Amino acid sequence: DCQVTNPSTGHLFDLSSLSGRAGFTAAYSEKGLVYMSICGENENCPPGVGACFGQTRISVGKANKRLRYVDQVLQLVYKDGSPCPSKSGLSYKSVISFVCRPENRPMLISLDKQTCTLFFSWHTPLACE
Repeated sequence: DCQVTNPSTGHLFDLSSLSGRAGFTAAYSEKGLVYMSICGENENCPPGVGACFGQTRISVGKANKRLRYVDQVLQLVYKDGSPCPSKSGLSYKSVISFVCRPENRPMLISLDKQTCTLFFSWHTPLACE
């Protein structure tokens, strides 16, 4: 269960092929990484957590299957992560954006320290048309 349709074309986008507890990794810092699963928890993270830092297993967002379609982009937003070290009261959240790739792994493109939001991009043919 990982899909969404284009509101004006009826086209159905299905990312179920990327789902699974095994998940993937995104390069974080020098040699560190972030473990993440699509539309579900990751086996390398705490129960119910969809993305986490590899060194600590600390959560950067609880998994969910709420895939949204926004201006040709497919997006997932994992919220309710662990406490933000850069701002009191906030929790980590992860934004995963799928963009069409005419023709491998997600990329952490930005870490907003003021809102503790990790922005990832994933160019895949699964998001085309």
